[PDB]
Amino acid sequence: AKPQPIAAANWKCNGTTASIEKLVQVFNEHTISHDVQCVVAPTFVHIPLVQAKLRNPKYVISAQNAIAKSGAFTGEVSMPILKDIGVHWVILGHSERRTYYGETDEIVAQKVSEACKQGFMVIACIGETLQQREANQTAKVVLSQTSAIAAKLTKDAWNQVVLAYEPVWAIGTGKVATPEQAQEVHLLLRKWVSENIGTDVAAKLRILYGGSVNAANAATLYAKPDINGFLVGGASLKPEFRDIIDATR
Repeated sequence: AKPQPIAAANWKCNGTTASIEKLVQVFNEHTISHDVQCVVAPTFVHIPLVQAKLRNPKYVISAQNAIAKSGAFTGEVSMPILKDIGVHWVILGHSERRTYYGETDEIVAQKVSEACKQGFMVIACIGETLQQREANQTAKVVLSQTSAIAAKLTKDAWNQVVLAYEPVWAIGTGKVATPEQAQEVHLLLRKWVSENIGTDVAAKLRILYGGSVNAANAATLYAKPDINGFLVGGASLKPEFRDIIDATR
């Protein structure tokens, strides 16, 4: 009944040629025997290296960010440029970009809309801060983030969308959400999608959890009915990513 799971490696701003070659070999030698979409998101400058070395058939390569259009945007990489180089997945609205790099709900929504129009699969990130959770604002926050994205999408565009719920207080902190905490948010997100977008859209939508996922906590998170896989930061730089993938069996 669950849709196809996703196991996504957000390498963030990390890697050398040598370390990437070693880790890609690890990923290649791990034979995956179930239906799962694996994703690796290296830094922009490492995309060609990963494209040349990654051969595991369960994997696609994703960018960690993009802007919508080419032009006079020194330092940025656009969606047409990624498409031309063969990258058709992108992570958008990651908490680090919302916090450090000026990505408001509306800016994220515009990027997601443009990526969908350009044929990308999009991992769109949402999630509340510790302060918002303590103020009992978790649902209002994640639904505001999601509805801002939804307002710029047609119903058919949702076939390209994957949501990643990452409580900000769980990102890199060693304080993973409990299975109950994660499931509660995934449930309310799917209910909103069901009632506002469509029951069919909601049944097919992948909602991933991220924030301190590791190989030992992944299977119990995946056992929850509304969790469809993981967006993985620190543990995706390590060979234990193999067991995180296999925790989606």
